[PDB]
Order: sequence, then C-alpha cells, then structure tokens
Amino acid sequence: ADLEDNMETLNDNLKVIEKADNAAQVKDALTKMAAAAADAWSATPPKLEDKSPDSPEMHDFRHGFWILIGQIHDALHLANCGKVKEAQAAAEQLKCTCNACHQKYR
Amino acid sequence: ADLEDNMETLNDNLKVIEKADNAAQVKDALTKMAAAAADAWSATPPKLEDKSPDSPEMHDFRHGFWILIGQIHDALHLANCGKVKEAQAAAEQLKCTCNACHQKYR
Amino acid sequence: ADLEDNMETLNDNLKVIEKADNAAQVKDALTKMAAAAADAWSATPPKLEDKSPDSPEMHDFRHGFWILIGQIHDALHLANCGKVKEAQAAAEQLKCTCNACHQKYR
Amino acid sequence: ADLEDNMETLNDNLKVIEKADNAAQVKDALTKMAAAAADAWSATPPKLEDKSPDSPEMHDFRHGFWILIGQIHDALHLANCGKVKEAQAAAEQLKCTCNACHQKYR
Ligand code: HEM
Ligand code: HEM
Ligand code: HEM
Ligand code: HEM
Ligand SMILES: [Zn+2]
Ligand SMILES: [Zn+2]
Ligand SMILES: [Zn+2]
Ligand SMILES: [Zn+2]
Repeated sequence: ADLEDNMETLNDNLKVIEKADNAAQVKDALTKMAAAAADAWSATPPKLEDKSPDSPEMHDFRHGFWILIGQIHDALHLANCGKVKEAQAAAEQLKCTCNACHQKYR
Repeated sequence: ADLEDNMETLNDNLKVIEKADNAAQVKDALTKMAAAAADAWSATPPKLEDKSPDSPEMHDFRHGFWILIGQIHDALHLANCGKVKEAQAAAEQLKCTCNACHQKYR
Repeated sequence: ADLEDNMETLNDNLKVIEKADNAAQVKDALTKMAAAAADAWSATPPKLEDKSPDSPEMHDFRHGFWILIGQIHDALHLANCGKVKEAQAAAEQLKCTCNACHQKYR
Repeated sequence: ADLEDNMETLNDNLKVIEKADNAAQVKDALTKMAAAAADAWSATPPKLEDKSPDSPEMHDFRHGFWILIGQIHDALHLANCGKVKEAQAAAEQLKCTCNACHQKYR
C-alpha cells in the first residue's frame, strides 16, 4: 500500500488501543501497526521527492520506522503477560516518534 | 513469498556479507535479510500446523523473527559508520538465532 | 549518589547536548547520562517506599531506566558516526520517557 | 569490582539459570548478570592496555557489554511472564556474545 494508506492504519489502531477492554484487542492492533510501519519504510515522502535515495534525510526518514517497530516489540511483551494497562501507556509514548517525523518531513 | 523462499533469501545474503568488497554491498545484503524476516513471520511452519495460533510454541516461533530484525538494525548502524569488519562479525553472530529456531521447529 | 543528584545530572547533560557544536561533546554528555540512569535504577522513590520490591509498581519504575538506556545506546551510534544533528534530535525525544515516569511516580 | 571478579559473577549466574526450578531463581540470576556487565564496561583488558581509550578496539570491547545488557532485558520479560523454559533458551544464546568477545580480546 502507499504511504497515506499505511498512516491511516497507524492512526486508526492507536485509537483502538486507547479504548480497548482486553489483551486480544491490544495485541491485534499492535500487530497491524507493526505491519503498516514495515510497508511504509519503502516510500519516498512528497517533501523529499527531489532528494537522492542515499541522502542523510532519506536515512533519517527510514530510521523512524525501525524505531517504531522496536517500541511495538516491547509493548507486545507487556500486552501478552497480564500488563495490559502498562501496554496502553507504552502506546501513548509512540506519539513522540510520530510527532518527531511529522515536524521534519510532513 | 512463502517460508521456504524467505529462507533461501536469508541464506544467500548471509554468504554475500561474508565475501563483500565494501560497505555498500554489506548494507544492501542486510536490508534484503530484514525484508525476508518480516515476510517469514506470517507463516505457520509444517511442525506447528496442528497447534493453536495463541499457543506458547507459535509465540516462541514468531518471536525469533523480531529478535533477528533487532540484530540487523544494530549491524546496519555499524555498516553505515565505517565499521565494516565489525558489521561482518555481527552478521556471523546472527547464526546463533538461526540455529536456535531450527533445533526446535525445523 | 542519591536519586535527586542523578536527576540533576540527567537534566544538565540534556542542556549541554542542545548547545553542542561537535560530536565529541555530544558523546561525552550521552555517556554521563547512561552512568546516572544505571545508578538511579537501584533507588526507591518516596511514593513507593511502602511497596514490595517485586510489586507491579516497582517493576514498572525499574523498566523506565531499561527503556532510557536503550534509547541512549541508539543515540551513541549516531554521535560516533558524525550524525550530530540527528543525535541532538534523538536526545530531545528522550524527554517523552522522562515525562512518563514523572507523571506516574514523582 | 575488578574485571576478573565481574567475569566470575557472570559465569556463576549463567550456570544457575541452566538448571533452575522456578521464575524467582532465574530473575535473581539475570539481574546479578546485568549489574556485573555494567561494572565490567569501565575496565581495560590486559590485551588492549597499549591502545588508546578512543581506538576502534576499545569501542568494540565496550559495545559487547551494551549488546549483553539488551539480551538480558528481553530474557527478563520472558522470566516475569511465566515463560521460564523460553528464558532458559535465551540464556543459552547469551553464550554467543561471551564467546565472540573472548575470541578477540581474552
Ligand atoms: C504511530 C505513529 C504515527 C501516526 C499515528 C501517524 C499518523 C498520520 C496521519 C493521520 C497522517 C495524515 C494522513 C492524511 O493525509 O490523511 C500522516 C501523514 C504522514 N506521516 Fe505519519 N504517523 C505516525 C508515524 C510516522 C512516522 C514515524 C513517520 C516518518 C518516519 C511519519 C511520516 C508521515 C508523512 C511524511 C506524512 C505525509 C504523507 C503525505 O502527505 O503524502 N509518520 N501520519
Ligand atoms: C539468518 C538466519 C537464518 C538462515 C540463514 C536460515 C536458513 C534456512 C535454510 C537454508 C532452510 C532450508 C529451506 C529449504 O527447504 O530449502 C531453512 C528452513 C527453515 N527455517 Fe530457517 N534460517 C534462518 C533463521 C530462521 C529463524 C529465525 C526461524 C524461526 C524463528 C527459522 C525457521 C525455519 C523453519 C521452520 C524451516 C523449515 C521450513 C520447511 O521445512 O518448510 N529459520 N532456514
Ligand atoms: C532524561 C530524562 C529525565 C530527566 C531530564 C529527569 C529530570 C528530573 C529532575 C530535574 C527532577 C527533580 C529533582 C529534584 O527535585 O531535586 C527529577 C525527579 C524525579 N525523577 Fe526524573 N528525570 C528523567 C528521567 C526519569 C525516569 C526515566 C524516571 C523513572 C523511571 C524518573 C523518576 C524521578 C522521580 C521518582 C523523581 C522524584 C525524586 C524525589 O522527589 O525524591 N526520572 N527528575
Ligand atoms: C555471559 C557472558 C560471559 C561469561 C559467562 C564470561 C566468563 C568469563 C570467565 C569465566 C573468565 C575467566 C576470568 C579469569 O581468568 O579469572 C573471563 C575472562 C574475560 N572475559 Fe568474559 N565472560 C562473558 C562475557 C564477556 C564479554 C561480553 C566480554 C567483552 C565484551 C568479555 C571479556 C573478557 C576478557 C577480556 C577476559 C580476560 C580478563 C583477564 O584476563 O584479566 N567477557 N570471562
Ligand atoms: Zn522492556
Ligand atoms: Zn549497538
Ligand atoms: Zn537506530
Ligand atoms: Zn522480545
């Protein structure tokens, strides 16, 4: 899918985690977010279209998706192990990674 | 994009890194390995076909691909930084993770 | 050695990184922050003096220092590899981890 | 707190994990290993005494302790989650990190 379709998946599933009742709901939404981050990684965003593929800006853009996937790995351990409130708080902290990339490149 | 094809991609690229001429060749092989691990994670392997998706065996099988992806993230920092011999030594340490999964599930 | 002294070291070194001109200055400040977080990990804060060491609250308090030290490991690769602006932006993103612990336990 | 004393602590606690009966014994041993690896990071090993503290070899030596502590972080999630057999298998995989540093620098 294209970059804007993957951003709608990340935004919709963050809202599902905030309102979730149980572990199965939080694990399914975190899994869908990790798949959307892995697919977004191959895109070139509109503000970087004139840059080279190997530019420092394109390295920094791709790096943000590696960081988001490592944060989701840790939150999945909490959601699978009777720490669902701690996993919901971890998902709130993902917003710092979303906002950093938007401020530079959106 | 079946499990056997993803395994071929992992094995061929590990060999490219061992014999590489420069940093560009190491970075391109490590990136192909990470794409194949993200694709392999969705498979149910032949020996676990009779188990639940929520079984402790299927959680441990999926977990090995998350561990491989985090090891590749660190090796990519070394390869991009003028630390090419260090990145080739890190790629040889991935074999620990490959062998642990094979002894249990292949 | 006390928790308040370690917190002053973390805050002072964030300010040094924001004002830095070169890689050596950023790497030195990040290293001092990692040593202060590793010393704070064994402390008990005033609001948790009544709790078991194996309570969920004490597990979550110690977890925040494990997360902070992993974020400093990633920023140190950027600082060593000449990516000074990218290491400064990573240090600004640490504030998310500081703010989350303080809202729960300060 | 010398390098040889920290190494004895790492070796004794690794052996505890292999034949442990319960989660509490595996959590206590992993925590003792993380504190010994953090204290070892400040030492200069006899074979690197004539190198600069900023040499590529001293950066690689320090990096091995950062890698070991990230591996202990993930194994502590499994030991706290009722996944004691999975934590014992993760501890077997630490051996690849111990053996890679010894082959270079011991
Ligand atoms: C969970 C974290 C994230 C959330 C919730 C999120 C959410 C969104 C939303 C709702 C949009 C607007 C889509 C529209 O036009 O309707 C968007 C766009 C965008 N995002 Fe994110 N995002 C996240 C992380 C990231 C990261 C980590 C990066 C970069 C590493 C990033 C880069 C972008 C860019 C470049 C656009 C603009 C796409 C365009 O205009 O074609 N986002 N995001
Ligand atoms: C870089 C590390 C790895 C390398 C080089 C590697 C290599 C291989 C090779 C060459 C095959 C034989 C494929 C064939 O039938 O032609 C294989 C099969 C397999 N591997 Fe891996 N592997 C790696 C990591 C893993 C990991 C981490 C897991 C589990 C988390 C895993 C699970 C399997 C399974 C289940 C099969 C058997 C598939 C079948 O019989 O259909 N592998 N791998
Ligand atoms: C780089 C991130 C951090 C910065 C800049 C920072 C800064 C500070 C500052 C300036 C204080 C006030 C010290 C005083 O009253 O004298 C403080 C207190 C405190 N911090 Fe942090 N902090 C950070 C991370 C954390 C983390 C990750 C945790 C928990 C995991 C934490 C737990 C606390 C607690 C519990 C206090 C209250 C101490 C007391 O009242 O005795 N801090 N911090
Ligand atoms: C859990 C992993 C590890 C175990 C079980 C382990 C165990 C040991 C043991 C039993 C010794 C013998 C000490 C003596 O002769 O008195 C030793 C020495 C040594 N180890 Fe480790 N070790 C581990 C990880 C590491 C790592 C990661 C590094 C480097 C990053 C390292 C570097 C050394 C060096 C340099 C010596 C020689 C010290 C001397 O001769 O003064 N070790 N280790
Ligand atoms: Zn964690
Ligand atoms: Zn590293
Ligand atoms: Zn990174
Ligand atoms: Zn894990």
